Amino acid sequence: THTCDYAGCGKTYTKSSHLKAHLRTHTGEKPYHCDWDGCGWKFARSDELTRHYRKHTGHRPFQCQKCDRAFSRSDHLALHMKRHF
DNA sequence: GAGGCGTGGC
DNA sequence: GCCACGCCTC
Ligand SMILES: [Zn+2]
Ligand SMILES: [Zn+2]
Ligand SMILES: [Zn+2]
Repeated sequence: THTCDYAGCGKTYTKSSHLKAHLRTHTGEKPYHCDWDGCGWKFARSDELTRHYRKHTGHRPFQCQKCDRAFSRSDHLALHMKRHF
């Protein structure tokens, strides 16, 4: 009942604010700008900008508690964990 | 590993 | 509107 009434889009969202995020696919709007010296990258989604900053910093906050390997995202770790059993 | 994106608690 | 879990497809 939160329908994306742009053009012929068939999409509805269970949350007014997810529709707004989705509308950015039709407008190109990227409100989230990388502030890394001389970089210039921008994103439609804040969490995508977060993943980006992890390239720059090489921060990997997700540490496997069973080996040395670390990850930038939790899903990568979860997938890796399973490989341990 | 990486990008896109649906989602729900806050 | 943040943020982040997590799933999908490559
Ligand atoms: Zn749409
Ligand atoms: Zn950057
Ligand atoms: Zn491990």
